[PDB]
Amino acid sequence: MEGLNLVATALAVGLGAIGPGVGIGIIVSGAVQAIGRNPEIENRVVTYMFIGIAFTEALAIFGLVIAFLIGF
Amino acid sequence: MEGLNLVATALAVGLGAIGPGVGIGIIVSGAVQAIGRNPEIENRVVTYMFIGIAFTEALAIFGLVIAFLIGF
Amino acid sequence: MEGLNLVATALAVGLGAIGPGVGIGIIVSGAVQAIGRNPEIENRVVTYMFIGIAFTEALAIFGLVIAFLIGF
Amino acid sequence: MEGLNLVATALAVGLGAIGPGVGIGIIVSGAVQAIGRNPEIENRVVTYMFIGIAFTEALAIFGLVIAFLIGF
Amino acid sequence: MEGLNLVATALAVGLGAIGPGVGIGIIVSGAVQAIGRNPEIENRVVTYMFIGIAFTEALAIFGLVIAFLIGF
Amino acid sequence: MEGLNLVATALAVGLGAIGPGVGIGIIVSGAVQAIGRNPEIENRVVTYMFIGIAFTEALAIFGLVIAFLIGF
Amino acid sequence: MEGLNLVATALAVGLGAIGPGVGIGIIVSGAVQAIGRNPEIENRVVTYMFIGIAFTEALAIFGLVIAFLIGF
Amino acid sequence: MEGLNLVATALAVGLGAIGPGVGIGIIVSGAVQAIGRNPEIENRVVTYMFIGIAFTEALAIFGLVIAFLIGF
Amino acid sequence: MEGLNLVATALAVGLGAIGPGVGIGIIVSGAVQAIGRNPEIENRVVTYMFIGIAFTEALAIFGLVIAFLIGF
Amino acid sequence: MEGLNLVATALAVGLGAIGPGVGIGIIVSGAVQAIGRNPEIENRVVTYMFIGIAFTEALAIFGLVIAFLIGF
Amino acid sequence: GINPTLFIAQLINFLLLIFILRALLYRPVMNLLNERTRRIEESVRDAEKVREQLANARRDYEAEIARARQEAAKIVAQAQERAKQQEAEIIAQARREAERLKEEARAQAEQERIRMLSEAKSQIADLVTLTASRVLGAELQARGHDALIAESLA
Amino acid sequence: PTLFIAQLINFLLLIFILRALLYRPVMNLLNERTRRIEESVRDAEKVREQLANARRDYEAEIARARQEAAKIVAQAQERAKQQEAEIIAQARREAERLKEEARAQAEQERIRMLSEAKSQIADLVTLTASRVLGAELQARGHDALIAESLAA
Amino acid sequence: PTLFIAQLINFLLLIFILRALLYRPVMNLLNERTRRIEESVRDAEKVREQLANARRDYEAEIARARQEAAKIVAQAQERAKQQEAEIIAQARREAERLKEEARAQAEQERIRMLSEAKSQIADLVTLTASRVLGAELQARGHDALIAESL
Amino acid sequence: GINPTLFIAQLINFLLLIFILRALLYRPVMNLLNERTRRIEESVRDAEKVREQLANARRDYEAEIARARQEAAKIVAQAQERAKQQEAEIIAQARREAERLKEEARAQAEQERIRMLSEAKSQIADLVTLTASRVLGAELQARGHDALIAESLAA
Amino acid sequence: VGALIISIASRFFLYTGPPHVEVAAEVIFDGIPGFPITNSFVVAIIIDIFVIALAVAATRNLQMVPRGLQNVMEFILESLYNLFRNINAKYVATAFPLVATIFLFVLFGNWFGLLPGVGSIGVCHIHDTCAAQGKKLVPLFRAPAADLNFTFAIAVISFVFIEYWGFRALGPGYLKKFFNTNGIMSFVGIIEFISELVKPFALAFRLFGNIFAGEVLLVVMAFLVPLLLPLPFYGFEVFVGFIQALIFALLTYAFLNIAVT
Amino acid sequence: IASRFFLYTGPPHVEVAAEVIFDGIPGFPITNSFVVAIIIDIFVIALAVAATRNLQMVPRGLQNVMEFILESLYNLFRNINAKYVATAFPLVATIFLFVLFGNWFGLLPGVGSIGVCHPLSSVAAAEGEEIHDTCAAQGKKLVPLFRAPAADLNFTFAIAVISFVFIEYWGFRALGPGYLKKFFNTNGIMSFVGIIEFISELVKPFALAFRLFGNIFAGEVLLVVMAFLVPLLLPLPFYGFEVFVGFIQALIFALLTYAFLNIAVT
Repeated sequence: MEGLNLVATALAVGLGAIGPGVGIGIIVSGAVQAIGRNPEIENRVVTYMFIGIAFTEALAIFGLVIAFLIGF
Repeated sequence: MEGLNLVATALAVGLGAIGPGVGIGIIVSGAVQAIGRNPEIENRVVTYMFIGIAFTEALAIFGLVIAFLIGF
Repeated sequence: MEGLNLVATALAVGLGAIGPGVGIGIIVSGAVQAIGRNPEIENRVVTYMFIGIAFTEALAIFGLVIAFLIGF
Repeated sequence: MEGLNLVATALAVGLGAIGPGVGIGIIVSGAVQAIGRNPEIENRVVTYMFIGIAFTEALAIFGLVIAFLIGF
Repeated sequence: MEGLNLVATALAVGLGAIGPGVGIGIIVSGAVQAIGRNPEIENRVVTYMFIGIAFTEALAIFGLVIAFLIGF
Repeated sequence: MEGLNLVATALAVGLGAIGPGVGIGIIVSGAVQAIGRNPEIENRVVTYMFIGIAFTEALAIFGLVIAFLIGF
Repeated sequence: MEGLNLVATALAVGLGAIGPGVGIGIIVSGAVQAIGRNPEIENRVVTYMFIGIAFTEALAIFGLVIAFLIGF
Repeated sequence: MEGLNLVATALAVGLGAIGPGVGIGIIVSGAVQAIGRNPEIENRVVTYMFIGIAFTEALAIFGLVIAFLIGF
Repeated sequence: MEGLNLVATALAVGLGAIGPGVGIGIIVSGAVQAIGRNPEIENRVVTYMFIGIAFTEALAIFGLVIAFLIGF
Repeated sequence: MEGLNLVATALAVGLGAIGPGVGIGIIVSGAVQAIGRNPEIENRVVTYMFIGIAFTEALAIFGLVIAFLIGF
Repeated sequence: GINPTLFIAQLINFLLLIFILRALLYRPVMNLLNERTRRIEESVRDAEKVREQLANARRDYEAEIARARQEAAKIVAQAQERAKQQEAEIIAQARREAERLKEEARAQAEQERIRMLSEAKSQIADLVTLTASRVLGAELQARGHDALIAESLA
Repeated sequence: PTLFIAQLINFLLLIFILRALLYRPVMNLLNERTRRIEESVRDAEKVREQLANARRDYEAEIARARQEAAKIVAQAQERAKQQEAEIIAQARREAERLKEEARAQAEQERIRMLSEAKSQIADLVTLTASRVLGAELQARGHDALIAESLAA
Repeated sequence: PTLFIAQLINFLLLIFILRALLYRPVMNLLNERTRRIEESVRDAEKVREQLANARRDYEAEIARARQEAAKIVAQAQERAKQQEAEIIAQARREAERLKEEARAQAEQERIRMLSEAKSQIADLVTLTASRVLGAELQARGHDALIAESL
Repeated sequence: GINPTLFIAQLINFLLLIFILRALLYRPVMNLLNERTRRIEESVRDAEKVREQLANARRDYEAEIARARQEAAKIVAQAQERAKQQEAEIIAQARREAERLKEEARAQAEQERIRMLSEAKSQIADLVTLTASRVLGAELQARGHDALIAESLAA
Repeated sequence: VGALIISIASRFFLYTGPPHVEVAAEVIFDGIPGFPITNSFVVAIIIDIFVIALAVAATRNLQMVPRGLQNVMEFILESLYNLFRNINAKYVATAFPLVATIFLFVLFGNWFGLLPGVGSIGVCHIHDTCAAQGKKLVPLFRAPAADLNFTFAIAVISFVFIEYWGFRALGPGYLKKFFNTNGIMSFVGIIEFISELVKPFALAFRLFGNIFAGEVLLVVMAFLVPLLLPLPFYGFEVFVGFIQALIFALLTYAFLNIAVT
Repeated sequence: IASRFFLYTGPPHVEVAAEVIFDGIPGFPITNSFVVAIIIDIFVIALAVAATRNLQMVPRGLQNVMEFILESLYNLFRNINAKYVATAFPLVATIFLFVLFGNWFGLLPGVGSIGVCHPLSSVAAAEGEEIHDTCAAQGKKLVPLFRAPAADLNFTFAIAVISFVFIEYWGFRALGPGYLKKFFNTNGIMSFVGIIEFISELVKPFALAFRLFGNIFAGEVLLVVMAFLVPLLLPLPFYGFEVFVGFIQALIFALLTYAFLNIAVT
């Protein structure tokens, strides 16, 4: 119609938040269970969880940057 | 044709709450499940849980930013 | 378009129910599983679960805020 | 063009029922598993389960009332 | 815009089936798993399962209520 | 839009078969795992399982009914 | 705008192929787990697995039994 | 214009990828986990895993043929 | 309109990404857990895991094909 | 109406975010749990883990590529 | 519809259903049910009562037999266990009578002591004949002064 | 309407399926339940009859015990009277034997003391014989007796 | 511009918050690490020098042990000399006692010698008197003394 | 923005940065390798120096036991040497001195006995006294003469 | 019976026309100047007569060892007592007549809907019978669980019962719950309050929707083909009627149990 | 606490754009990113030479901090692959040290405030201020002289492509012609997964570049718009989150290049 760009930005930001949100949630839950079972393996478990967090959150970042390109 | 702005704000807020909501739910469920099986690690592991939340909330805040941006 | 404003309230409230509802279910199920596995940590567990509820309920509240704003 | 209020009510109720349904499914499955693991703590578990479940459908309740505010 | 009412009714019943269906799946899976782990607690826990069985359908049939208010 | 009735049928059939499908999947998986341990309870765990199916199938049929009220 | 009917066909087979589909996976997964833990019950479990599929595919058949009526 | 046929075939193929993709994911994960748990049974469950795939991809194939009757 | 083909390509690619993406995720998670449980069976399941991937990603490939047809 | 290319771009990137986000989350959670269970196979695990990501994230990138083919 | 007339009518019908079924299907049959449960409880108590009563019967049989034994042990006295004292007294009386007869026998010494009185015809004759037939060549040449000065120790 | 035939045929075939599938298990369950109730009431009645019979047996046993006690007391009384009479008879016999033996011994002692008196008289005879022989043997007799002994 | 003041105050506030929340842990960890490396260099170095001069302390202890040998040699020598003096002294006094006992035995046998001498001269007197009477009894013997007033 | 010239400029800037920091990261790698080698070789040589210090102690006890044994051996050697010396002394002087004392003693005995071999020391006075008086007589009476009696007295 | 069914095409011979049953309201059976007797009220009276007759047949003798229909009657009552004793300890005697009445009544209402003529027998005010004449056709013997006037009445009486037996159990404290906590149960208390408001509506609507879906599913599967296709749906609905009765009874009693504690 | 959220002094709007070309009067014009890249080059070289100029045992001060950071990163890389931890360290180390300061530069007052240009004034009854910028004159846009280096798709694409070429160089360094054997080997089903692995290998640098550029872009723009919402007392936690995420993202970029090196060489 007329204001479809607002709807596009909304859709992009929202779905980007939809996916990686559950991604980081699952990643942190798994890493926390792993550290809880074995505190001695933390020194690499934490780094692995952080790199996985970046991998998931990069998709929300892509969605938001596309939304900002569309809005701006 | 003209009411698209409200629909877009609604979609942005709603999906940015859809994702991180499940993310934090899974994060804290895993954190507390690890707490039950190992209490003395709590003062460590809980911090990581909050770190995870500090990402998922970000995504939600991400959506909130767009809602205000397109709202204003 | 005569509508597309009430639809905004509907969508925002419904999605803010979709996300945080699943979040609350997951978090309290995990907390109560920890309670069943570990009774005497309960109080600390309880506090943490409550915190998570708040840190999820906010997103749902955000959706309600949009209804308050769009609905006026 | 003219039936947008009907679509708004339908979306509000259905989207408010999508999340809390599986949320309380999770909540009671987890409570039941914890009951099976440790019946002695049952009562506390039961209370907390209800408290947890008392939050979740509240979101759906909000969605419900929204449809009424559109249905009326 | 004729036929909008039919789309609204279809959406309402579809989402009402979306949520509580997976809800009941999770409920019954958890209940039967706890029964398999320990049979003797079944007589106490099955009833509680039905409470959850009756807490998701309510939201679901709520949609049908709304569905009927556009269905008729 | 005279073609909206067919889209309504498609939504009612498809969106109504989302929750019940996963419901059957989770229910049968849980019942089978609970049969794997202590098969002597295999009859009892049948009952609730079929009961569970007889709820979610209803939901599916629920949506199916609306389809047959729209295309007809 | 007659081509909208094809879009209806798109959802009719489409959506109904994504609800049961994932569910079927869980069924088979659970079944295979039962073969891992105890092979002696295996045969009985197999029938039950098929029984579960006999529901989900039925739903999928429903998802198609309208589609051919929509798009021949 | 009548470009809805492209949207129709796109939706059909996308949903046929949506459902069966996660179905095969769960099936193969469960089969591999059970094979790793007990190796000597593997061949039997392998067939069963393929059997599950032989159903699940069928759904996707079903959607694909709809695209062949829409996309032409 | 003129952008309907673009919407078709976008929808096809997106949904064919969301199905096989979660499918591959679950496959690799289950396979890696099986490797951690026992490395001996490792290679004998790794191909199987790839075999599983060779199905799910194929669905995504189908979606990609549907994109590259529609745009060409 | 306005340009559908913006909505197409947004939908493509958003869905590419929602799928592989959960995929990578599950992959990393499974990998870190396997590491916590048995660190000796750890190196081998990460190898396969990255391969999984190298598939799953790739799908998301495909969606992003489509965005940069439509928005540009 | 939400017509209050049908609402009130159905509420009245259901209240009548409840207050009629709680006189014909809830109260009577369930009084019978918990009466049967009470009967089962009475029976399981009565089994223990039977065992206790049988133990009581054996105990009372033994106690009555023991009381009979005690009664008999008192009866052996008969108020005449002194019969042994009668035996002792009869023995003492016989001994006293025997002593009396022995004293009467020793009283024979009263006319034993009058036996020297025959010395006038016996002691003198044998005394003179002893000297007439001993020592002195069996000859009474010595007169011998006849009876001694003390005579026969007189 | 034409829905009538469909509704009756569907309901009839459903009822046939139920009676061919579900009728047997419910019949078996009802039979098992009524069997349980019948056996429970029969057991309760049997226990009540056992208690009544046991009370009757207890009364009969205590009656037999009292009868045996009376018999034992009567036997003890008769026996005690018997041995009392017998021991009195034995004491009388012993007294008669003792008195007869003592009287005979006293008679024999009187005879032996008469013999002792005769022996005492004889000893007295020797004593006075020696005493008179002392007389008239101092004036003479000392001679012609020592001479007689010398003659031998 | 108007955003400069807001940015400056936000940075100042966040810097203050970061200080008050994290400054003590970061210098705590840094101080712990530098004290780990500090002890592992300085204690190592002092032990290294106090064991590098131990190669000369070895010869110093050897000389000390030689001086131990010196006074044990001295004490063993003195022990030997005084023990020797004691044994030779008791040997000499035993010899003195032995010659004194020999002199005592000489006196005793001198007593025995005279005793035998007086016994021998005594019975020589007896024999001489016997022969004196038996050679010349003929003077006035066997008369006026045979009776001798019995 | 899409521009190849600025991208190439950034590439060249990062190449300069990676070379400069390659030098400035080549310095700490054998800073830390030198530190670690110092630490490990220093622990090894510290254990070695402890072992060599123990070797001094071991040689110390060896020298101590050896010196104690030769001291004991030499003191007993001197003890038995002087012991044999004084046994020789005691027996030798004892025997010779005792023999000398008994031989001078018997020589003195003969010197005391030689003097009685003379007429007046031959005890003639008591002889004539007991011959004259202790015979229950006055002098040479009864069985008494002068000439032959004196001759036998001379003996 | 073989799987090669030829009679699957019976719609050509027996066609029932459009699914004339969509009525979400009450249709009057008998014209009365006073209070109208709807289609659901006549069946409420009929099922009341049936229940009273069954009660009379069961408890006319009350003979000791249950046999025949007496055993059938006493079995379900014993099972319901066992279930409620499992749920709650001592309130079973207080609440049992109400919950057993709702169970029996709505079970027989649900199982009535299978009896043929529910959607076929009707009164005149592919073309049925009344449509031949000018008067419209309204069906007879509509299932009472379909009527809200009935399910809403059950909902309000259950709500009154639970509130009465929560108030009497917990004194005046239950009237205001524990709103004075202000630290934990201050924002929670209003949520439980609105939950107590919504639950009777949900309880009525569950029975409403389930039974309505049952009848319309039967009608539309008859419409598709009125032979051998709607048989699994008939069996499913006869199962779901008893299930609905039971779950309603167990939920009203469980709500009472959670109210008293 | 919540009594002084005065929005009367705040930015009028939000300026969101890609990298902006600096004035650059002579030829070869630099950008706003290519003056802060130079300033971060100078800063990191100054820090390295300050740690270098006095090297001795028991480090203290900035030299101790630099040594601790270097050894922590060394241990982080040694966990993945100990064979190349001492060989490929300079590249990952400078990537981390450079992107760290590039992301931490964005918070500085002046980033988005200083311009080269090649209460009453604020709008009432609105949450956002409307005080015009300095160069509202001549209609200039107030080009931000300081823009975060990692928020540009040129420097980011540069480091991504050098990472790509480094991985391929040192995977081809010791693997023989095994890359052609790893992809589309035509060995059963492994050909398909080899093709997809080749596609993924092709798209690694694009994924890394888009990820980091978008992360810094989103962080800085979030800071801008939420300072526009409320100038004070709102953005402290989000400023902390953004500085934290910039640091950790600078870390994850280096770990990703090293992990890609490991997976390519093994």
